[PDB]
Amino acid sequence: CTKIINADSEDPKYIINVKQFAKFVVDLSDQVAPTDIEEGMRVGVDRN
Amino acid sequence: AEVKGVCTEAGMYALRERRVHVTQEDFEMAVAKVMQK
Amino acid sequence: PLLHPERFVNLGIEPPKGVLLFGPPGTGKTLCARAVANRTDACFIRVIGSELVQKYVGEGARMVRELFEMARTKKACLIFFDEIDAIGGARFDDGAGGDNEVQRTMLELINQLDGFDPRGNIKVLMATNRPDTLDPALMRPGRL
Amino acid sequence: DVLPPEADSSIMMLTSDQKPDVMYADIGGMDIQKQEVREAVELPLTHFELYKQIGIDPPRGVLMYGPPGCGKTMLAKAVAHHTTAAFIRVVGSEFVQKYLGEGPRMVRDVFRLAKENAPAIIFIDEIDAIATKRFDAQTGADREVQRILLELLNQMDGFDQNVNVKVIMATNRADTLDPALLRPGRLDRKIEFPLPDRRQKRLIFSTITSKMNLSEEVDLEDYVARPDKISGADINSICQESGMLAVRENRYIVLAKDFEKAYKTVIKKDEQEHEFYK
Amino acid sequence: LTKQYEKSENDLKALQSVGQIVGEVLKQLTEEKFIVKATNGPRYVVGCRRQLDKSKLKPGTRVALDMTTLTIMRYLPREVDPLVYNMSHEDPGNVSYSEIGGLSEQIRELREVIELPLTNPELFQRVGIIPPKGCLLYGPPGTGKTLLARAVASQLDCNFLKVVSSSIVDKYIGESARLIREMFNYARDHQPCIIFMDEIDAIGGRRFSEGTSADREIQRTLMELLNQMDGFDTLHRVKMIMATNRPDTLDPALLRPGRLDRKIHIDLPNEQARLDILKIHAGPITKHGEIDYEAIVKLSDGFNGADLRNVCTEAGMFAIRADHDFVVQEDFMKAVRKVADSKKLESKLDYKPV
Amino acid sequence: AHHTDCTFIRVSGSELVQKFIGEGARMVRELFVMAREHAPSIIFMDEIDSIGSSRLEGGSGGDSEVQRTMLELLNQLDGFEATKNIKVIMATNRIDILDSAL
Amino acid sequence: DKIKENSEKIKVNKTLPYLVSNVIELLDVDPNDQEEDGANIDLDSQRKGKCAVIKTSTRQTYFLPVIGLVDAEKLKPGDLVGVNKDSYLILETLPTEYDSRVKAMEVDERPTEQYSDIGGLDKQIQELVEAIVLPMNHKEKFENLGIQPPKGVLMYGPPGTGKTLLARACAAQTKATFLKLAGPQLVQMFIGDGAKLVRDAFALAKEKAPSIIFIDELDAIGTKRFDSEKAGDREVQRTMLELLNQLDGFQPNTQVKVIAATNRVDILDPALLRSGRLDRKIEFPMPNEEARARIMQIHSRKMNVSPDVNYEELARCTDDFNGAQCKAVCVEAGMIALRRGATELTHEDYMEGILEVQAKKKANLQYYA
Ligand SMILES: Nc1ncnc2c1ncn2[C@@H]1O[C@H](COP(=O)(O)OP(=O)(O)OP(=O)(O)O)[C@@H](O)[C@H]1O
Ligand SMILES: Nc1ncnc2c1ncn2[C@@H]1O[C@H](COP(=O)(O)OP(=O)(O)OP(=O)(O)O)[C@@H](O)[C@H]1O
Ligand SMILES: Nc1ncnc2c1ncn2[C@@H]1O[C@H](COP(=O)(O)OP(=O)(O)OP(=O)(O)O)[C@@H](O)[C@H]1O
Ligand SMILES: Nc1ncnc2c1ncn2[C@@H]1O[C@H](COP(=O)(O)OP(=O)(O)O)[C@@H](O)[C@H]1O
Repeated sequence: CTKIINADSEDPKYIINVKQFAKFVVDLSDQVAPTDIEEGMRVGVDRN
Repeated sequence: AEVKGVCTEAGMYALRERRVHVTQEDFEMAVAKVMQK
Repeated sequence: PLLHPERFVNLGIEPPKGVLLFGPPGTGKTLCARAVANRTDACFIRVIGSELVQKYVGEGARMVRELFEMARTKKACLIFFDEIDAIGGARFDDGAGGDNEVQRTMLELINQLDGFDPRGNIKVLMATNRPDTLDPALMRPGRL
Repeated sequence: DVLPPEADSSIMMLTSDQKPDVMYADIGGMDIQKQEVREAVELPLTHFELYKQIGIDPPRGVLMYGPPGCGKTMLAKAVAHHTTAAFIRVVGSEFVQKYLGEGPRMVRDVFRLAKENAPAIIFIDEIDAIATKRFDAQTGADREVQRILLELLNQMDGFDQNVNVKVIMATNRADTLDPALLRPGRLDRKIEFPLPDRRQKRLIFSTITSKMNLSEEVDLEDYVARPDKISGADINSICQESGMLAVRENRYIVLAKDFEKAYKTVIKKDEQEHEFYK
Repeated sequence: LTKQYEKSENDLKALQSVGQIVGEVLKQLTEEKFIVKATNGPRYVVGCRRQLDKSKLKPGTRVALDMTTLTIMRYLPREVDPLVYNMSHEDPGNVSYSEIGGLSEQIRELREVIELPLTNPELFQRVGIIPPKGCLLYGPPGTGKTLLARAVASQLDCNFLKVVSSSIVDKYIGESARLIREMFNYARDHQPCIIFMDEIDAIGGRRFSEGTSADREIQRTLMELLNQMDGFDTLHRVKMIMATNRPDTLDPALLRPGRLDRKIHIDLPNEQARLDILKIHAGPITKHGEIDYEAIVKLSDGFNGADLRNVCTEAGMFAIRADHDFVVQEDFMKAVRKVADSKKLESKLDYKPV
Repeated sequence: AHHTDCTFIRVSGSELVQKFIGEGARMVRELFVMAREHAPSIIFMDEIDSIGSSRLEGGSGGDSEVQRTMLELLNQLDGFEATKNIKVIMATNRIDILDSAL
Repeated sequence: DKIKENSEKIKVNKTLPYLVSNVIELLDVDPNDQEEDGANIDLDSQRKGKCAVIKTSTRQTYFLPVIGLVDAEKLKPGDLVGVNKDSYLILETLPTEYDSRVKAMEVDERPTEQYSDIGGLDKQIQELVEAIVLPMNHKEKFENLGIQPPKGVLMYGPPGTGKTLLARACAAQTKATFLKLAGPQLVQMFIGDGAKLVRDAFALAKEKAPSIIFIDELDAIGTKRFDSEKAGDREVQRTMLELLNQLDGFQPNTQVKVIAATNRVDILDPALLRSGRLDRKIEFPMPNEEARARIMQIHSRKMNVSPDVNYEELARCTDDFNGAQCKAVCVEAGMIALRRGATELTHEDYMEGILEVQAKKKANLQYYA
């Protein structure tokens, strides 16, 4: 699990932090559409 | 509690006299200095 | 309003989203609260009146924040408060070194209750035995 | 591999260019405590057997205190210049970092550094940040503060009763401390640095006024007459302000009106009483 | 082709570069063994290249390291800690001492503490007296203590530093005194520096006794600043300026001379002092040439040095009403009575000096 | 202690023991064990226990694993002795902070 | 084709999972004496360009000689860059992100309230438009006279008179980035975190250059500072002293306009009544006669009203009321018609609403007159 902070435009490109590990910039997988992916809610992230 | 400090600083004043003695005047100055504080 | 949103639409009025209960002790305020929570057709959320008084500074405002956000997430919940004197009704300043943190909690409640995009389709129930040492901001209608 | 006995300490010694150039004779009117701190540091290096044949149990530490500005830091600054043994100075509130146990870890690094280097003098100014009696308030931060004291109190007991690592530390308020710090087996010797008197005011005034001009029309004992509760630092502020006043008039010679304006500038905020009470 | 080709080959060149680890050197073990500490954690022993001038690699310096082999690469200057960067080269330009008026006595007393010992250091030596270190400003609000600091800031611009005195605290048990470490170490590196500590009463204050563990960290930030003021290592060409509204609540160890040599008092302006303040503020006003400032200054007693700026602002507001463009003296008399109406719900300041 | 023909045991036990937080919970254990196994003796203990705890306000506050120490001492002070061979003497100052009513 | 293959190889390396980090400062490395051939190194003396030092999100500060696919002149210390995961080389420059509490208070719903619904106070709405709306719309009108824009407005009074209407009115009209801030939101858990909060709050107002920040219930944080004890007041006074310096003093700003409101003013510190903090002091008295008849006319616009009611009689009978209480008369009157089922109202519907609003207890006052 991770927390999202900021979303970019057109391309998703989400800024994210885990809890205390580090902060990253990531993408969403093909399993879920980019609609219920708004800022300020916890999202699960593949460990690899 | 101050009596212990009287004996240690009496030993201090005896040590400043460069003697193994602990004289009466050491105790007089001991009482005076400890009482002062 | 929670079961017939038809009369008020055609008559064009608004319901009083805040109602205060008061009287002598042991008269039925608790029974009226349980009776409201009986057939509510909705989500009911109870509040212990002294739960918000906490040791660290500013955390009671966080409870009020999370409480009203949980209220906004679902549709048409009902807030119940009991023993509102613990949350705070006085505004003392006579050498104001006494209670100030619980005044801050009351102020964050007082702000989240009304003004600048209000809450929506939620209702507030309050109950106390001494409704004379209360804040005049609380007794102002639009909240009570 | 085995390193040389001090490799990582993350704290260095007083080097050779860090001597703060304060002479012993620069200090005026402290001979009741200059002589006391001289015999409490370098004298028991040689004469250690005299304690055992009399029974004083020779001290390890000495704690200075007084009103803020009676000459506490300068005496420790003075003995840094005229020592032949090594000297180590540490900030009293530098082992408060935001990790788990780096506080007790670097405290152990100090006393390991002090033991193996030389019979050195460890000076830790302002221990009020750490040496509070207090209580175990469960907040998440006080337990590291208490265990720093527990690490400090454990390491001040059992060296060998022979190693000449002398400890010196100083506060301004020696009241909000744990009583075990003022207990035997630890820092025992007590010195107070009070406000000066008429004779010590003369000695401080003569030493400070020995480097600028002071044309002979300036009386010096007349400013000594008014008591005014004058600390050690107020004498230096009087001489600076009188000098700066003469600087402002493009003058290299200090006059009697310069000392009067300095006296009004430094100390005037005392006249606050009503007449009818007496 | 065009520059799209030359930008691409430099783009592909740059990707083959790798990072380097930043660390500090503890001591020199042998001529080829060096013990270093990576700042994130663990320490190591490393070696130099061959030609890094190993006399320069002194204990305490900062140096870069390779990733895989972990060897010494290149020495670097001391860190700057970019919180300190945000308070160093951030002040916009200001006009000189002409705008501040009525404080010409307090202007010159600050000039003799700051500008004179660095511009003319010989004259203090000739007498033979160390110049004063720092000064303290205090008084009722709105008389221009911060504006006085802006006047000194845009005067030579030596190394001016602006402390907010509320970002000194943080969420951890450390990092508050540690920022003050890097600030004065930045002050030691650039020798003619000026520290400005506005609103000291947040970080400062008195000494408590078993108040709260929260107050223990605020105190631990406090007497550390006492320690780095004079302490063991004395300062050179470093002057600190600090201002507040309540001088009575400060610590006596903070207010002792040596750390604050001269206390400068700024008071409510007098009749002629309010007059030329009004002359400065009514400068760029397209007034009709009938304005008499003497009657305006008569019905303003106990005003600050800033309510007169509000008086000049409010007169244009009445000019904005019916867009009269030119400002008439009747609007000055009307706006004065409006401001003095508002100046009845905030008073009784009169704090004790020092 | 000398005139009653018993050995004298002095307990320093102020704060060096409690550095390993729960060592006090064993400090009152093993000490009493030696005072039960050595001889007819007395135990001397200072003000510090009152410094260690007052009551169970730290039971809802944290106990810092010291009041529990007091609690541990409490049961081992109660136990089953009826003199036997172990007795205790309390020396203290400022008696009105601890919980002597229980 | 040849250049586009190199363009294809660049976008291959920057995949997507970039670690983010902070730039500590920018350096520049001079060459050395003589670099030996056969042992020379490119990432050394032979680099006259720029360089940077980067602290990663894992609290490990690294170094890079080549800045990479970013222009060096755009980068400033304190920024956020999207470095790689293996080479740890700078790839992208991101927009700066803020605290999560700061990211929630932007006025996005855009409420709609006209000025005609606050009938009764037209004197106060005249200057409130004057101190706000004119600077971001007519810069040239103020500049032709050339004095200063206003800085801050304090609105206060008894709590029923109506002040949050004017705050909601200005968010309805102006197209500027209205920003909403509460009183007790600034009081936080640990030490710090309020100084960081206000500084982040003003920073968000900086980029959105026409902006209004609104602070409600200022008597929460901003109480009278005195000699006291504990840590509850000292943290609030720490955040208040942060607020005063960031509002006026060092680094003055025109682009941020602050609006404050309260219900008492005796508690506020006199340093809030200084130069640029609070420029105008605005009263809000209780409605007298015609304001009360104006209030009931506004609120009963939606309701079906029988057209034989005269509001002057209601306004005469209703005494020591406010805007909210006269609002509660109209809602209560409309229900009384619903209790008996009548659609249009009457006069006696209003009077029974009046008797309910006054909340008179059981009296037994039958020994009078
Ligand atoms: N009208 C009623 N009909 C039936 N039972 C009643 C009625 N009024 C009160 N009671 C009984 O009174 C009991 C105790 O009163 P209750 O719990 O309602 O207190 P309350 O009025 O909320 O007062 P307080 O909060 O001041 O203690 C209830 O358990 C209920 O059975
Ligand atoms: N005996 C003395 N003669 C001359 N100047 C003195 C004397 N004692 C102190 N001073 C002055 O005191 C200052 C040195 O610091 P100070 O003695 O006030 O430190 P301190 O006593 O440790 O104080 P604090 O606890 O406030 O830090 C200098 O300004 C110095 O001139
Ligand atoms: N003069 C007025 N005319 C019409 N409605 C008014 C008036 N004054 C207040 N209201 C009503 O008051 C309600 C909003 O509360 P109000 O503006 O009175 O609170 P406030 O004084 O800003 O805040 P607080 O309760 O914190 O003191 C709205 O329903 C609005 O219709
Ligand atoms: N002597 C003065 N002459 C002209 N304007 C002044 C003077 N003193 C203060 N001001 C006005 O006051 C403002 C500065 O206020 P501030 O810095 O808050 O004062 P302080 O910090 O002393 O309270 C400036 O905008 C300036 O217009």
